[PDB]
Amino acid sequence: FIGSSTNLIMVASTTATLAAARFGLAPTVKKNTTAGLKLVDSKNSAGVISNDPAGFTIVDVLAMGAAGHGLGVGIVLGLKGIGAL
Amino acid sequence: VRPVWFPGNPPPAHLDGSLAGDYGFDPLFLGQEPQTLKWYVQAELVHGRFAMLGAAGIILTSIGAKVGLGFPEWYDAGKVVVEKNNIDFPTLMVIQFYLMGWAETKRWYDFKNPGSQADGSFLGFTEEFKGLENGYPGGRFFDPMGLSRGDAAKYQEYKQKEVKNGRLAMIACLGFAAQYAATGKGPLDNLADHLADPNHVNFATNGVSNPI
Amino acid sequence: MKDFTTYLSTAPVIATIWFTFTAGLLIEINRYFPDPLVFSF
Amino acid sequence: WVTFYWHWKHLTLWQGNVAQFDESSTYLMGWLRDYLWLNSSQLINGYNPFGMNSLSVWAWTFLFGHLIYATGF
Amino acid sequence: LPGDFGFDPLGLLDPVNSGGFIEPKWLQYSEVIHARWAMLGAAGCIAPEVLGAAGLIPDATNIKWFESGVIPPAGSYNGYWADPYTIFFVEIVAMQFAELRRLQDFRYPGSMGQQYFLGLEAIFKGSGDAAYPGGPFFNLFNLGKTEAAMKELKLKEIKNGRLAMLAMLGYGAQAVMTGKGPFQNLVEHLADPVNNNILTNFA
Amino acid sequence: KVKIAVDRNPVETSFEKWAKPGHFSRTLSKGPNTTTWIWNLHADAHDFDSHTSDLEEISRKVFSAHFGQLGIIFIWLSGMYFHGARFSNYEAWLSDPTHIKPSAQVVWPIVGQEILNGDVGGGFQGIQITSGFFQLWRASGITSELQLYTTAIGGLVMAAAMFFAGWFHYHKAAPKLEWFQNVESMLNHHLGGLLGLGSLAWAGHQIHVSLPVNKLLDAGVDPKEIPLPHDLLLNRAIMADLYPSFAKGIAPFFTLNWSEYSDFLTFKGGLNPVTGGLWLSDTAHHHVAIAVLFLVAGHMYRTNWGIGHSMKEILEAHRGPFTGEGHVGLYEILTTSWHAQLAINLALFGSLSIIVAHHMYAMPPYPYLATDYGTQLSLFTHHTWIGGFCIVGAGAHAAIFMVRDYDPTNNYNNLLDRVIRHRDAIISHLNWVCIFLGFHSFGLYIHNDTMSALGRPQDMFSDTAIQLQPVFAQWIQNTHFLAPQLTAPNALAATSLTWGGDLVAVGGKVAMMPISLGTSDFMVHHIHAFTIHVTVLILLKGVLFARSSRLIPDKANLGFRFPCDGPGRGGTCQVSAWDHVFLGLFWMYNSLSIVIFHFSWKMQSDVWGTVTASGVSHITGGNFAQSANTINGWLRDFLWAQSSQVIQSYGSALSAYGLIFLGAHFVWAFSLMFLFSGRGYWQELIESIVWAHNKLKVAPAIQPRALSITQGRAVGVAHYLLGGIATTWSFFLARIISVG
Ligand code: CLA
Ligand code: CLA
Ligand code: CLA
Ligand code: CLA
Ligand code: CLA
Ligand SMILES: CC1=C[C@H](O)CC(C)(C)[C@H]1/C=C/C(C)=C/C=C/C(C)=C/C=C/C=C(C)/C=C/C=C(C)/C=C/C1=C(C)C[C@H](O)CC1(C)C
Ligand code: SF4
Repeated sequence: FIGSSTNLIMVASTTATLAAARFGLAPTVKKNTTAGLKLVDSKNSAGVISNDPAGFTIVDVLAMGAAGHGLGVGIVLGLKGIGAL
Repeated sequence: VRPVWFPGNPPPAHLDGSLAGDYGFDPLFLGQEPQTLKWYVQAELVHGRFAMLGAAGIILTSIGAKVGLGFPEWYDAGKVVVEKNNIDFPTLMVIQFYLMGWAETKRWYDFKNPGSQADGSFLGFTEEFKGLENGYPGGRFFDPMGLSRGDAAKYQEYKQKEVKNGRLAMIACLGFAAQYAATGKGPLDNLADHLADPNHVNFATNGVSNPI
Repeated sequence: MKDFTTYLSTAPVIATIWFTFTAGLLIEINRYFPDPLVFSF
Repeated sequence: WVTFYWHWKHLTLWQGNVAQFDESSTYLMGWLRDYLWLNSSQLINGYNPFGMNSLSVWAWTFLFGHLIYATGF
Repeated sequence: LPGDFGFDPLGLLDPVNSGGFIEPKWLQYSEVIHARWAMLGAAGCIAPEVLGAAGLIPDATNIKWFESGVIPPAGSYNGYWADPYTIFFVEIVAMQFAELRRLQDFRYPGSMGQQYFLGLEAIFKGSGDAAYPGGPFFNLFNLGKTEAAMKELKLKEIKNGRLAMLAMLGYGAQAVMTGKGPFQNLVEHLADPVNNNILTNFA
Repeated sequence: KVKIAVDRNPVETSFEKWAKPGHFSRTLSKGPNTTTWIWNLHADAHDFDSHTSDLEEISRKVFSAHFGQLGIIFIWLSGMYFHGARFSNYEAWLSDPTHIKPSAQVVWPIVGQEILNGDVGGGFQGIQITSGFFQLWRASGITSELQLYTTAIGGLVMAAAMFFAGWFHYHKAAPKLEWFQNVESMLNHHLGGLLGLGSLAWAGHQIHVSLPVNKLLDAGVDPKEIPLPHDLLLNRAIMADLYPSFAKGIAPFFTLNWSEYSDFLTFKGGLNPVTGGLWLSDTAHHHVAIAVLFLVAGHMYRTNWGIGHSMKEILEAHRGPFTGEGHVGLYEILTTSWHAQLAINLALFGSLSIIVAHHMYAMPPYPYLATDYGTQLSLFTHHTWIGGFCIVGAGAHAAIFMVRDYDPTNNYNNLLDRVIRHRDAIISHLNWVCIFLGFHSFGLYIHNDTMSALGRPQDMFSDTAIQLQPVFAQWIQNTHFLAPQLTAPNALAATSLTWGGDLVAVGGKVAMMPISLGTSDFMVHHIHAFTIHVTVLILLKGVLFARSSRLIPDKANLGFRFPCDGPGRGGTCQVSAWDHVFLGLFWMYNSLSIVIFHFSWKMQSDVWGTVTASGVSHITGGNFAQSANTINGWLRDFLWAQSSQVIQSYGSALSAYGLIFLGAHFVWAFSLMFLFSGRGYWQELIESIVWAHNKLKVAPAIQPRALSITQGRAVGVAHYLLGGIATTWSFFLARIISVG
């Protein structure tokens, strides 16, 4: 089953979300979306200690992994809902 | 320190150790008032004395019952003694209330007024119905051998022994009651049954004790 | 324990206890002596 | 009370069964069922989806009273 | 203080405005107690399988750890000297004495060397700390005898305990899913690594 | 930074203050001198804002009180499961649900009450229950009385846990304020944890116990031969026998191949034709989707990490041209006041209850529920009433927030301010629409009455004469009946049978049949709309005119509860918001009485009845479309015709209802003394009787005083509601237990 079609969609969704967050696009723990979809800094965190030039956490892994899996389940069950895959 | 019923907790304030069998056991604080504690002292002593006497009765009658003498077991002796001799039940109960009421009322009004019955109202008796302490009515009738007025420290030892044996007897009679309710057989029969197979005859096998 | 007894000495508690006593007494009399209408005895 | 009482005693007299009064007059369900409920059968049938008869005006007054009364509250 | 690894993101070791059963001097004590019971239980869950596979105990035993009689639906063993209930009453009474006295040492430190307990009194004095009593019996041999070595032994106790706790959760999860022993799982996984995993055993 | 903040041992534990009644307030403490002081002791017991003036202490109080409420609920549930276990005929009911009526209460053989023990079937005697626990228990899979007894013991244990928890959190570990003021963490944990994980856990229980056991019970095997549920957990192959998807285990779930779970997670629509309830596979699928939805919704707010929303930002971003500054300042209102929260939560809670009632008659979820008529009527009626009371409570506590905790300095130009600033337009138009609906909705009935009495039935509003058709509701009815073919392609049937279609009959009786809507329905619906608008008028007027009005410019300084401001300026009786709540209670009674009458008669006329294989013979023959346009129609065909069973119940096993009927009337008429009269007269009469005691030296040293004005009114409305609702209760239960 590994290497099949749903695998590609799930890996693609998770890599897309994680690489979008780490590369300064998606809202992370540090950077926060405003009312006008603008990236501003966050306040009152837990004071994380983790080294990454973006300022990455163990929370964005969980967050963007969860978003990746929701998005991927949506896409897979949708494409199986149509009939094309 | 005194030995406490629960090593580590300090004893309550109203219990000191002047009493007999004082282990500081009172979680609900039922004896906080001194008069209430005094009354409960008398209650514990009386229950203990009837319990000791009763458990001796049960054990001796059962010993006579297992060996082939023809004694009934304690849940049957009332029926067979009332039935077998001639005795009418209610007249026996009424005479019980007569005598017990007389003596017990004397005790009650000796508690209310602590030295009142030593006046001479009863037939002629003076200072043989005067109490010694709370619940220790020692005179010529109740301490005929005369142990209370000699060897005072040894007498305190006797007080301690009385209270301990009384408490043990109270829970023993509770044992007889619940044991007969569970197994439906005589108590020393249960002792021999458990003594024959200890690992497989106990409370965890009746199916009535633990319904799991 | 004194304050617990005083709490038992308040009005509604004693009303509850005493009305339970009176109600139970009448109920027992009506069980053991079923259906009394007249006294004649 | 006096008029309910008089009216029912004379209804049972004029119909014929004084026994109904002397039995059902001693408990309030007797009044509610045997006076208010039984005797209001021809009243509220003063008009229906099937027709109407003489006592339609009374069967309209009978509701009129309630309306005034409830406004009174 | 042992085992402090800079962890705790959820913030439970804050002394400020703390109370009840969440405080530094009870959560640490709970960690060490859980660690000790977990070490003991882990070795106990493995031992019949490894001892029976090496041929040291007979085959009446060598039963899986959830089939001892803990879960009577999953399988019991007749051959104990009594019923498991008769065992359980003994367990109640003995553990009652032990755990209850331990509690009394926590609530009133040092108060376990006064009242007569068959002369066992110099043994139950405890010490300043509550999770490391010591004495002549809890510390038979004087292990370490100093301060520079004591922290090392406490730290090793903690790390082994944490490893044991994770291991015991593993035994529970595996016994739920695949329904076999832990040593059986080690044998099966060391046989075929790619063809035996957690994801192959999704059934 | 959201965290735990708890204080240690704030209030010690002693009986000392139990012997000192009225210890909580400064006014009450000094001891009685009149009999007003007793009623003041009971009136201000839970007024937690009237002991102190600090938020933290009030919050701790309400927290522990919540624990007390939960504990009593657990004692109640434990009682219900115990009485089901020991004093019922549940197993005899499982053996044959039809022809054996549910009974769960047994009375003692004393003065003659033993005639109340009815012949409920199954070799048992007792009082028929309509609470419908038996259908609930069969829906959960319970087959034995032993499991009920175990559940009872568990409930009692949880109750003791709750009371201990309350004691702990008031006396030993009491939280600080800023524990409470973290509403975002509370939202996350409630939405995720409580609702979501409860749904997920209950889905688990259904899938692993309730689906297979009910599949066997509906298959026809008697309940004893059915395997115990732990055999269903432990043995996979039995589940593989029942639903073959389980033979593949949990592999389909983790590889997104969910289509293989189509055996126990379905989407079929209507009902179980052999049972009369919903399909349990739908129910399990439903809770699974609910749990996923709520667990997704629970990660919305910011607690400790950068992700998530803030409530203040969301509120302050919404402001338009017509409303000035918008929502700026509602967060400070809704985190520092408890009465505002109680208002919102009671509102949505009560409305939720009424929706529960409606869905619960329309789509019967429990097995063998729809053919037990009494259960249907009782459940709908009960939830209707609870909803009504809760909504009136919402009105009352919104008023209390208006009086006490409103500060205009923190609240300047704002939605609340602007609502206060055009209350006159609001109330005037609400008054207009109330009068409009009044004239039309009730004058239609008066007109039909007049025309039907004047000899001309051709000039009245009916189905054959001048017609008023609810075209909108009929169109929506057809839309949803057609939905499974265009706008719901994957369902096999409609969501209910009231939208149209065929008939489901269980054991000769009708589970549900399509409901038609005619002219009588039009008129009664507008009656409902009318009474609802009137109640809204009263309550909203109370809220808006709680601080001040043109009549009284300083009504705020008199407080929430006060009787008048004298006979001056004409007379100012009943100007507090409290009296608006009072009159609101009366109108709530009226509106809900009409609602439950509508339901009862409509069901008895168009839905229920027996399938005699000669068409359908309903209970009352289907007279709703012809008679529900005349007040004479209601008074005759409903009240006079349907009371024959409650008035003739004497001598049978049903006489308790025919005896509580009259008592309900008595209390209703007893309320009128308190409503009509006034306290000066009673004060003088009580004074004369006090003289008659002064003569015989039995002067009470506490002083007899008549009730205060507000208390007299409150007692009046209490007796009024009690009598009316008890009458309706007795009537409904006697009727539908007798003929249903
Ligand atoms: C339902 C409402 C509620 C709420 C909001 C709280 C909130 C709180 N309680 Mg509390 N409590 C409650 C109910 C509640 N409790 C009840 C019902 C009891 C009686 C059993 C207690 C007994 C209790 C004690 C004895 C203590 C608290 C403490 C606390 C505080 C810290 C809790 C914490 O972080 O521990 C985190 C919680 C855990 C690590 C435990 C999680 C595991 C347990 C078993 C709970 C599992 C719950 C879950 C629903 C079980 C599902 C069953 C399934 C697994 C089969 C906090 C103020 C503590 C405190 O004041 O310290 C500051 C404290 O000492 N509470
Ligand atoms: C997953 C965690 C969780 C859960 C399950 C709950 C559940 C509940 N909270 Mg709650 N709460 C939480 C987190 C949680 N809260 C947090 C984090 C906070 C702080 C911000 C609060 C603050 C809070 C307040 C201030 C109040 C509640 C209240 C309630 C109860 C609402 C009554 C109801 O309908 O329950 C339905 C009944 C049940 C579901 C019965 C199950 C009850 C058991 C005990 C499950 C409880 C789980 C427990 C909270 C976990 C800790 C246990 C403790 C031993 C450590 C409900 C039991 C209200 C209440 O009733 O107070 C008592 C209330 O006033 N909560
Ligand atoms: C939330 C509720 C819930 C719960 C409790 C369960 C529970 C279960 N489901 Mg399940 N299920 C659910 C919801 C739920 N499900 C839903 C919503 C669906 C629909 C998608 C399914 C669909 C489903 C299928 C299709 C199947 C199950 C199965 C199972 C069982 C085995 C799970 C498995 O294979 O291992 C999962 C592994 C675990 C859950 C790990 C457990 C870890 C343990 C508890 C830790 C203990 C450790 C501890 C230290 C031990 C102490 C040691 C010492 C003190 C003694 C298990 C009883 C399977 C089964 O047996 O069928 C009958 C199966 O075939 N379920
Ligand atoms: C059955 C008795 C009754 C009636 C008819 C009313 C009527 C009314 N109450 Mg009401 N009320 C009552 C009992 C009643 N109440 C009781 C017992 C209480 C105590 C709780 C209250 C408490 C109460 C409050 C607190 C409020 C009302 C309000 C209203 C008005 C609502 C508007 C409306 O429908 O008017 C329309 C009028 C009718 C439906 C009456 C019938 C009209 C007929 C059908 C047609 C009239 C034409 C006529 C025949 C022509 C006259 C000809 C003649 C001159 C010859 C209305 C005047 C509310 C209000 O005024 O605000 C809107 C309001 O706030 N009442
Ligand atoms: C149901 C209607 C009803 C009833 C029962 C009464 C009853 C009474 N009225 Mg009247 N009244 C009414 C309607 C009613 N009124 C109305 C509508 C008005 C117009 C405003 C008045 C105006 C009025 C005035 C102006 C006066 C009275 C007076 C009286 C008393 C007359 C003495 C008497 O008969 O004692 C019999 C008493 C009773 C039958 C009361 C019932 C007691 C019950 C049976 C006992 C409780 C049973 C049980 C323990 C309850 C348990 C429940 C538990 C939760 C507590 C009496 C209390 C006069 C008075 O007090 O003179 C002394 C007086 O001055 N009333
Ligand atoms: C750190 C942290 C941090 C943050 O802040 C927060 C959080 C996250 C919360 C945290 C975490 C936590 C955790 C993870 C925990 C875990 C735990 C566990 C697992 C335990 C176990 C635990 C476990 C345990 C005790 C166990 C034990 C066991 C035992 C004894 C056993 C026994 C036995 C044996 C021998 C064998 C036999 O045949 C059977 C029996 C008899 C049965
Ligand atoms: S005292 Fe009574 S009548 Fe007078 S104004 Fe006040 S409420 Fe009205």
